[PDB]
Amino acid sequence: FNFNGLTGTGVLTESNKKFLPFQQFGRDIADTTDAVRDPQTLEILDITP
Amino acid sequence: SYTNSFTRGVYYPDKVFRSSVLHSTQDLFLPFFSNVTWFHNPALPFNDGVYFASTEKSNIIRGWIFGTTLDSKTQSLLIVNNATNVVIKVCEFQFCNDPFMESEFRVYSSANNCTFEYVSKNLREFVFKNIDGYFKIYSKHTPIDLPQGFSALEPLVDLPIGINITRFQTLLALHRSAYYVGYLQPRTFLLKYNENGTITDAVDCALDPLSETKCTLKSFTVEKGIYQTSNFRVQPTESIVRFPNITNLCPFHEVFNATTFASVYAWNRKRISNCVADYSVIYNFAPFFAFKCYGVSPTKLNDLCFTNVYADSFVIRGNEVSQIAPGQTGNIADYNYKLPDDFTGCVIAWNSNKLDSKPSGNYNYLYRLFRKSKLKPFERDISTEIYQAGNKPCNGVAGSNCYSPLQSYGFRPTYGVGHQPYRVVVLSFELLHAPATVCGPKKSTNLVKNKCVN
Ligand SMILES: *[C@@H]1O[C@H](CO)[C@@H](O[C@@H]2O[C@H](CO)[C@@H](O)[C@H](O)[C@H]2NC(C)=O)[C@H](O)[C@H]1NC(C)=O
Ligand SMILES: *[C@@H]1O[C@H](CO)[C@@H](O[C@@H]2O[C@H](CO)[C@@H](O)[C@H](O)[C@H]2NC(C)=O)[C@H](O)[C@H]1NC(C)=O
Ligand SMILES: *[C@@H]1O[C@H](CO)[C@@H](O)[C@H](O)[C@H]1NC(C)=O
Ligand SMILES: *[C@@H]1O[C@H](CO)[C@@H](O)[C@H](O)[C@H]1NC(C)=O
Ligand SMILES: *[C@@H]1O[C@H](CO)[C@@H](O)[C@H](O)[C@H]1NC(C)=O
Ligand SMILES: *[C@@H]1O[C@H](CO)[C@@H](O)[C@H](O)[C@H]1NC(C)=O
Ligand SMILES: *[C@@H]1O[C@H](CO)[C@@H](O)[C@H](O)[C@H]1NC(C)=O
Repeated sequence: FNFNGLTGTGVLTESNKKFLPFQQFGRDIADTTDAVRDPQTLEILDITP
Repeated sequence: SYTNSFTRGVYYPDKVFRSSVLHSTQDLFLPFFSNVTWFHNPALPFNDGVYFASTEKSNIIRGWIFGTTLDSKTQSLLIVNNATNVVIKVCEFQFCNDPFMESEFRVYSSANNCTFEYVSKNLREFVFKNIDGYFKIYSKHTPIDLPQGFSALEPLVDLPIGINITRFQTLLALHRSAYYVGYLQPRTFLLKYNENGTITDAVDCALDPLSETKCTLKSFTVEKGIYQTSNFRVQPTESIVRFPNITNLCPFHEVFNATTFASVYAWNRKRISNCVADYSVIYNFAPFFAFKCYGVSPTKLNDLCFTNVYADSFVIRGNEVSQIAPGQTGNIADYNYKLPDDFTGCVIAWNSNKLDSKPSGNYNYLYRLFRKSKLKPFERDISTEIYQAGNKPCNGVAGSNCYSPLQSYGFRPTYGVGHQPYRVVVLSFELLHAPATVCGPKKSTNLVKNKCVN
């Protein structure tokens, strides 16, 4: 996948977290991308390996 | 007046959600418990970002204006709000030095070359910063001299302008019918994130030992113990450069001053050894009708040095000094003394009319004016054979078409400037391969004690 710059690989899944309405993606402790927001529909999706 | 922030001017360093995670950042922040100006207005600086709060149920604060000159001849930003809505704008303006029915806007008087447009109690905080041609604006919205509390500021805008900024102002709505300014520095903070992802508390890793400990542990609660937090290193001041003497000063007072100089055709070459050279005695010596350095700097002579320096001497006529120079032609710079085209020394010459000239003639200063081939750079010839101009052998006797090549100046005291005898001393500098050679003297940095530095 590529989300307007974020390049990665994995399974995408519907989320149930709530970003603040200016945050694009979420990170874990140890700093790995684990959630994104879809630019077009603006919904949060988790990224599992 | 001045006031004290308590914990104010915290903004989300960027996107990316986040929850309970005492996350540590390095950025430009407003340090805790700072000295914020108070205003009840003038041109301020920018220098690195700005915190800016305000308060009033009416709306007296009606935007800011930014830039370097706040006029034409350079570009600036303008952010305004009439009773309608915000108006960002980027042109070259002409701003009132004091810019500010319900009729208004005596702000500027020019709107040229616009490169960006846009149109459309209370405490209102703003953080303005300007990095890589982007002008970022964070802002808040908390309603009730500042008070005391924590409230993180959320990003608002992003403008890819490119504009330079060094100054800014404010805009107010007059009467016809309170604000602060902090500055931002590079600090390191420890932000506590809620489970919804909002910043609820922070620690200024650079305040009191407790905050430096919280920063070192990356937490907001330290349990009892003892923690190594940093290091203490005394600071050294000044740099004392010690060295050895050098006594032996340049024997320049033996070449400039000898009782007699040599003639041009056979000049004297006195080569200088490895010592210390003091040019302060020649630079402040005398009138010096001519003193032109070509390679080395005449005003900074005391800062360079080279392997060996050479000093020549002769006595040439008055109007011929202009031929002792790189790339000249004449009876002097072709047969007697030629300077190369990559010369590096300094040529100097002063008048000596009252010493080397006697009445009834002084025939002891010669100059050769007949040579078969022009001289190569820095060669000296002392031959006195008869120059033969024609086709008939003369076997070494004066006569017709065979002339003697050595002739003498008729130096006399009743001459005009341009025929009186001038003395010349040409210096040359050279660095072949030697590491430590003749060099100028400096200042023996005094040696201090009981004080570390350098
Ligand atoms: C990007 O464009 C798409 C369409 O190209 C937008 O999708 C629309 O979303 C709304 C939901 O509010 C639907 O009612 C429309 O029917 C959708 N249009 C189509 C063609 O499917 C999408 O919303 C746009 N992105 C954003 C952030 O608004
Ligand atoms: C070159 O030699 C002359 C003397 O021939 C020096 O002149 C002396 O200058 C000092 C200082 O002014 C006087 O005390 C002496 O009396 C002078 N000598 C005479 C004979 O009067 C001159 O100083 C020398 N040049 C240098 C650079 O030392
Ligand atoms: C802020 O700095 C000024 C500079 O002179 C000083 O007079 C003033 O006392 C300072 N204010 C505080 C709160 O330290
Ligand atoms: C508010 O100011 C902007 C600045 O140019 C202007 O364009 C706008 O027309 C103003 N509002 C009204 C109602 O005129
Ligand atoms: C900016 O305005 C001045 C005066 O109106 C003009 O001379 C100049 O050409 C303008 N800049 C550009 C890039 O055209
Ligand atoms: C801003 O001003 C500095 C002055 O030191 C200048 O060197 C720099 O080029 C300016 N910025 C831009 C984008 O030209
Ligand atoms: C926000 O946080 C509060 C307290 O941390 C929590 O009770 C609430 O469920 C969260 N989500 C909201 C308000 O949408």
